[PDB]
Amino acid sequence: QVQLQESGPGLVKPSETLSLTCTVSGGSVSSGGYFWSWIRQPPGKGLEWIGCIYYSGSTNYNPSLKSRVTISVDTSKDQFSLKLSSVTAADTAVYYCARQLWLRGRFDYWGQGTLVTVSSASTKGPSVFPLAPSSKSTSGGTAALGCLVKDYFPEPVTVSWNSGALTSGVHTFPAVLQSSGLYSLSSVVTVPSSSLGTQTYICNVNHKPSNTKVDKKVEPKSCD
Amino acid sequence: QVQLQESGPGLVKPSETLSLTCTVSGGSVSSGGYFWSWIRQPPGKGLEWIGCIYYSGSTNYNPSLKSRVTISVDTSKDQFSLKLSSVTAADTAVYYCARQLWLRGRFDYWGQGTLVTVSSASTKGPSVFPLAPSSKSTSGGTAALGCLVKDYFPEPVTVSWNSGALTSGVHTFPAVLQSSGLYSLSSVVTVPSSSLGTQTYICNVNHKPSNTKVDKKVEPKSCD
Amino acid sequence: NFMLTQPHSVSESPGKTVTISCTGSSGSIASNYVQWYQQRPGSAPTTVIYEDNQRPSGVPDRFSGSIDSSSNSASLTISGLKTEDEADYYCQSYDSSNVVFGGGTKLTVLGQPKAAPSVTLFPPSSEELQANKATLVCLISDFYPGAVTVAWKADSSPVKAGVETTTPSKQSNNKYAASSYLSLTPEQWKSHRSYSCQVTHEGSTVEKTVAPT
Amino acid sequence: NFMLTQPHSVSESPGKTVTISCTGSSGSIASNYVQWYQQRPGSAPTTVIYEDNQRPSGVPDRFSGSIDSSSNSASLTISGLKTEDEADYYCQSYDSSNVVFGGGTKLTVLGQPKAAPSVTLFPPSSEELQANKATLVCLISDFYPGAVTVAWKADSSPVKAGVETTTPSKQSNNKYAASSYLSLTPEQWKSHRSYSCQVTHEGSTVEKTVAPT
Amino acid sequence: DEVRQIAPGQTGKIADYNYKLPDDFTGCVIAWNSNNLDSKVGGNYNYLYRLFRKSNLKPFERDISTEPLQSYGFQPTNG
Repeated sequence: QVQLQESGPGLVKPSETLSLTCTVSGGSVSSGGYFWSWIRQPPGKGLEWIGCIYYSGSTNYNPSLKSRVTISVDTSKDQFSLKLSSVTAADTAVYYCARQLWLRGRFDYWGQGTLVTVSSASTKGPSVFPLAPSSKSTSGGTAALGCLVKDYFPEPVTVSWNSGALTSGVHTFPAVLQSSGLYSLSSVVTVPSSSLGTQTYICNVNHKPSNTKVDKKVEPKSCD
Repeated sequence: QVQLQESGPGLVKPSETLSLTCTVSGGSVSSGGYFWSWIRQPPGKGLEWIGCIYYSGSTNYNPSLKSRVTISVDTSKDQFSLKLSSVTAADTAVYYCARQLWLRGRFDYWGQGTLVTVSSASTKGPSVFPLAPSSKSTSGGTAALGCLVKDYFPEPVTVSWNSGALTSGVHTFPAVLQSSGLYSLSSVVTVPSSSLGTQTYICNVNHKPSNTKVDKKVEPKSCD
Repeated sequence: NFMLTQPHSVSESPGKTVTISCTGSSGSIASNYVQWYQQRPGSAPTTVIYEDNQRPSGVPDRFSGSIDSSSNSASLTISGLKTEDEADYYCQSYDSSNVVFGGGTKLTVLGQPKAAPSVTLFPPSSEELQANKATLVCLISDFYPGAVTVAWKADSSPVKAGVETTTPSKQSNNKYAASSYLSLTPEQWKSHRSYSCQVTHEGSTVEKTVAPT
Repeated sequence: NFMLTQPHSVSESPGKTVTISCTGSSGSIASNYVQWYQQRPGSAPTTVIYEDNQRPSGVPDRFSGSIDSSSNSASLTISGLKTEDEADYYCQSYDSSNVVFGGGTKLTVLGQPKAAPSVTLFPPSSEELQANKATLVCLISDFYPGAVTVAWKADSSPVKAGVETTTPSKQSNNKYAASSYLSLTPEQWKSHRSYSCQVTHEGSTVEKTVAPT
Repeated sequence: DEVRQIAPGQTGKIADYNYKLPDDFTGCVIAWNSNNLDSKVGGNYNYLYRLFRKSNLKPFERDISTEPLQSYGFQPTNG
């Protein structure tokens, strides 16, 4: 059959230009006489239509989004791209590219939704701090250790333990808004205290927006 | 019975405070246990509810207009006033004050609607020029004469002939945008040419925005 | 997030029966009182019905309303339309301490002869010339249809720069009115020997001319 | 100015019948094709019906749609509900040159065991202190119900400035877990003799303490 | 207001007196707005319609009996 895949960055700054490209595999753009469009959906809100295109220069746009949508089709690369201008804080939505069998009817297939939102200027790399276990950090035969992800922007970050080898007892907590713009979270794993001084535990925090693969080793606290 | 009359300046500048006062004649604000409200209506659009007040401190506002409406009631002067903050160019509407016999019901009496204007945070006086009739300005037994209202800002102007004594044949034309910001219009009256040199025609152009009143006499053209 | 859905334009010949709807979005229409207002253009709105079945003292009996709570709509029925019925209609709600009005329904229809496009011209005044300004005013009045094209003429040369015209507007004598303005410098007004305004209306052309005298 | 009106929340027990409405504002609902998309949370939308009576190949027979042009409403009828129907249904009317999607309708049908609030504490690291920051992290995990109140303490005085906490979240243990963060300056961390985090859960209080060592 | 009346399975004023739609209707109806050409300003009354009929009519049949005919109210300045 045919399938549509989106690409491009998941981030854009306010008052900038958005570049989202949706590619076509298993089919041809020009043949068949069908249509393309872009459909966005904010989290917790209904679907919103942006604009529709033909493989020729025929275009039509939402009057709410009029004079801000620039969509172009290149047949040689077998894809179509949409450009959005003057993006704001209210444009955080999940974008979908879909094939239009009937222009005034329905869409046969929907591509997977990329979380393309706006990203404020507060963008900064994360600051990973180890969480050293101690005698007061354990309750019984098991202890806890982890790493703190503080002062980063934007969502999300992926934290893995021992390159994904340690999954049991690993808890990932959702981020919360700090007092000044940024977020903070942590990821911890419950481990018996017998292997505290004999096993090495390292937290792998990845921040794809700010290209940050900080690896921090977790050790028991040393009194100074 | 009771009646409602509004006052205050029609002109309002962007990003400052509006001041509209509605007075009560033939009744008392406190007695009767009724309600007061302000309802605005844009030209060509539906009625919009702003807020309602009691003669005590009870207030409720539209969520679209929330944190922008400040309405106060003074019983000593037997009136109530509303203050609007951070007004933009989309707030051009005809404001009405109405007595509320029933809060969730209807308004029995509606006051006369005052027209406001907010365009560009600028204010320029009009330039009234006479339109002298001549032999080429008449077609048959009747002639035409008037005055030109040019380079004024902002809307509107009221033009009357002989302090409103002449109404037959008087045509008021809508204003159009000029090449540079300002507007222009004219008002003319059709009269038989027999009374051209025996009667005096004076145009009364009033401009409450730019607080400029101008009376210009209309006379037949003298060749020089 | 409760809004009242009202048809934008409803037209019916006089003497017949028409129904005006008012549909609620989220809250049920029978929950709160629905009130209709009949507002003349350039005039304050007036209550035409209230309590969904009660008519005020003074309005005719034809203004009757009905409520169908199954479809969440408020229906206003008008029987025997007249000339004065041509007005905007808005339905009012209360929701929860937030009065919400309707979209707005106006009576549209209620046969129009043509008229001759009388054209008058005036030269710029001497007072305007003393202010280093000059403006020619061309007027089109008492005409029908309201579709005219204006073309200024400086001697035999047409002018497009500084030309400002007004859209046709209906008059009191059931005709249309229009205007045209030509802003000029004082040197340009005396540069040309004469200025002419040509008005085209239904093929026929009415031409007037002025000269600096 | 054509907008589709859809109820925000619809809930019905499984095995029964339910009607989902979609009312058009200005244009009649029978003028243009109305389509419903069934979208799972965190997944791409999928067409569940089209042409107002036509089912796609693959969906069951229960997804039936009807059009009531008199009331300007599109009705989608579902019979025999079950678990996987918990999705979002948007009524879609592209009309002409513009898809108007509906607001959407979700589904709500209905074992978390009670547990003890295990609490762990860590002091700020030396690397954070070298980077002129200090943060105390309080963690609450393996508990139920997910309604806990955190209260930081500096020896004996409660601390509220810089306190950031996380809402309880679901995990694989069928219990809840939360977090609490206390941002501090390096001098404030060493000013007090000890810092403790107190967690209140179902009346019982579990308190851990840390000291600068 | 009568574009919704062109459908099988309802009774009105035009769909039963001018052109009936049967149950086995595989037609494909198209309508659009061209009010700038067919609506002369001031009231265009060239087209007519039938309002009164003695009884029902078989579908796909034309009724031209003048023994009920009323004018329109078309005007390009409406909504």
